[PDB]
Amino acid sequence: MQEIIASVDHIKFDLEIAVEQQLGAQPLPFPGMDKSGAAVCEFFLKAACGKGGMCPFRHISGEKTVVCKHWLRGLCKKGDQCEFLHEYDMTKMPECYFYSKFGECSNKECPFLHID
Amino acid sequence: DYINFLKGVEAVGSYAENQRITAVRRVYQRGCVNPMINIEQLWRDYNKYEEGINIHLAKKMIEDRSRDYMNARRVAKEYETVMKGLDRNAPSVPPQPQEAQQVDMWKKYIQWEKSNPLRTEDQTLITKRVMFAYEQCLLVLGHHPDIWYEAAQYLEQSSKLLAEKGDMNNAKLFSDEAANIYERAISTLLKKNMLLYFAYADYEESRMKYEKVHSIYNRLLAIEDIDPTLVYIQYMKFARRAEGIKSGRMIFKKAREDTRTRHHVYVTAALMEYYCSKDKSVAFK
Amino acid sequence: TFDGKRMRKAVNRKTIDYNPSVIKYLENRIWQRDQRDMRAIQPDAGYYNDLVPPIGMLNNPMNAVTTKFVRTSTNKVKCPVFVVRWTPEGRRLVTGASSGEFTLWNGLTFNFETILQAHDSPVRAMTWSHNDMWMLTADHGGYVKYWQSNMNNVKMFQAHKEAIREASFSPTDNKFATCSDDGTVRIWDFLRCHEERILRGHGADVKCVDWHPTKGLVVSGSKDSQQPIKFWDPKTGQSLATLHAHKNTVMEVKLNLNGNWLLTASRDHLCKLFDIRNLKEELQVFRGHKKEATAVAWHPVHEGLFASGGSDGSLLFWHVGVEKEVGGMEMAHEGMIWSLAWHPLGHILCSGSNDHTSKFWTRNRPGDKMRDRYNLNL
RNA sequence: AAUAAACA
Ligand SMILES: [Zn+2]
Ligand SMILES: [Zn+2]
Ligand SMILES: [Zn+2]
Repeated sequence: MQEIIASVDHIKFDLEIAVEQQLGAQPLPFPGMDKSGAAVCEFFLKAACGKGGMCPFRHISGEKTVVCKHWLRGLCKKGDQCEFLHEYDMTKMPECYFYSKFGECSNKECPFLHID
Repeated sequence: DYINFLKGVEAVGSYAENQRITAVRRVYQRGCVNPMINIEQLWRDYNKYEEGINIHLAKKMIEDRSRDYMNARRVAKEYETVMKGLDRNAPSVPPQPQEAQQVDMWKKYIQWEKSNPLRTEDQTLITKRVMFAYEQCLLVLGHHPDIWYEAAQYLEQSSKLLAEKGDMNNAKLFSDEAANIYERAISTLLKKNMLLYFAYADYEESRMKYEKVHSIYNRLLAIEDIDPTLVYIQYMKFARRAEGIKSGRMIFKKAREDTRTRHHVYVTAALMEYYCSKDKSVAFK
Repeated sequence: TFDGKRMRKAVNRKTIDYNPSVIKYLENRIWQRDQRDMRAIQPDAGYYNDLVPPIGMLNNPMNAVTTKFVRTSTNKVKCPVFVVRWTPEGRRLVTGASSGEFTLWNGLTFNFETILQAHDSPVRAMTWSHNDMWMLTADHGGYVKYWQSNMNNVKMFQAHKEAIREASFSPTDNKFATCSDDGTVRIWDFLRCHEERILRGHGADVKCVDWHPTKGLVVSGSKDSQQPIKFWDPKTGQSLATLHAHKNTVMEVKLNLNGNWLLTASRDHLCKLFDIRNLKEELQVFRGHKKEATAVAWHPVHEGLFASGGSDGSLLFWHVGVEKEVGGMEMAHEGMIWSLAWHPLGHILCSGSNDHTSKFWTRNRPGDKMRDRYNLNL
């Protein structure tokens, strides 16, 4: 099980040190980007982050109750100015447009919400 | 005469008139690619037919096929030179001065169409034009074996050339056409001429249709006044080569039982056993 | 109109799934040591399990002769597609049309994923990076955009006062080159959008640009018969060489990823190999395009073989060392082929016409009969 | 919400 014999839980690697204070992440070019594939910056949640707009990692805001439908396929033009959420929790999806308006749905594995 | 006939066909309404316009246009577009004498006049009638139904759209339809016409008009002037020297009316006579001088003008006309004046990679457009050059020459000098032989060898050459570049269904179309031009020689004009049989026998061995070959060889043996001494050599030379030693001796069994046979098949058969089956005693017996 | 708001029935889709082939190779390569150890894919329809991707059969590159048709992929506005690229994930397929639209077509099962109004001009050029990060595009107008993987619109800039026709990219995110119809090849800074240098002295409109995968060589092709193929020197700006190859109008120029072979499409019915370390002689030419050869794409996991478009829509497949072509579609892809793009796994090929369509081409299945209208019309 | 369903 790899954690009885060669355990590494007591090691503070240089890899984990490289990703807390982010170890020299360059302020990203072209300010109309998306910050995609980037997780979060802990400098923004605790205090002031330091750089605004042109920053590598993601800046989150509150009052996002519905996850983004475009974002699942991998097409997020909005990025962090998105009015929708970017998690993977299967409880904050939109209502399905064809179950809410047009009676029943069509496909068998519709992820979107079906409420009555 | 087919342009004026389609105009003569009575059509009432608008859809049947457009059926007339479609039918006359198709023969126009096909005929203005074909090299001939009065190609400058067909295009002149083409210009007046396009302007005769719609002047505005005539400026585009003439222009869209004009560049291919300029290739067709140029090669038609190139086609005048080799065709003005030929006779195209002489009866078919086997060689006996002027006759051999006529052959040179045919071999020029064959190899000039082999030189591909319409420079293209499409071997089907290349071959059928050379095949049209072959069929015109077989009318005038059909009793010549070389014109029959250079016909189907060009088809055997065009068979393996189309077998490489993807066109597989048309490779066998020219391959059976290669047997067809050989068939027309032995059936229509040159029945006692041995050379076109063996070209047709060795073509079918190259197509590996070995059962067909024995029908070809025995067709020649049914002909009364030939010398089968040469044929039994080659019909033994097929059986050893394609079917084994024992199949060869069955042929040499048939060579002994034919009255017309002379001494040369007895020379060949002992050399077929010694050089191939490596036996001295059978070659001695 | 089309907005995903009206309901449609449930349908199963034509799937070309590489996953049962790739899984098969992983199970194979454990106990396979070579291709001389491979179990044969006997020609029957029952041997649909034993397909491995073209990495599985490095030997025998005739695997990837993709003549089996899959799916015409047409839009609803009917514009002729010019450039075709796969996302380097093999996930989708952005495609450029004359109205300036990027229709992202699916990969395993092809549907449609989104439309874009990218360019104000007909799209002419499209390349990704060596990592999946940045996509480069260009058009008839002179504008070059950067694109992400999620197709975000980035800062755009007028690279040329006349119509760009290509853009290829250095082995990094630092440098690339766009040639246009003013006749120059301008090599660009990636990040600053800064005009590094102009490579003048060419004569007429240059319509393709290649970049050598290591050595830093910009190769070009031309309509100008006096200066048809120019090698360049990107750091200095000087003409390194000149190669007189074609009678007219070199269309598309592609180098291998192994770094040796130049390949050149041209409007004189020819594709030609040039070893770039010996420009005095000439390798084999490729004859068989009955009209002009307008699009060329090297195979990814097979060096040696490539597909070659035609202006009659003829789609032919070649191989280095083999004189005549292997695959064949004639009067079959209808129109004038502008570009080709293999899937990253070299197992399914795309196309694109001057007619308004853009077909997809997978490998021939085992033991089927090619009675299809592309292969044998009978 | 910016093409989720873009169908033969
Ligand atoms: Zn931040
Ligand atoms: Zn989003
Ligand atoms: Zn639903």
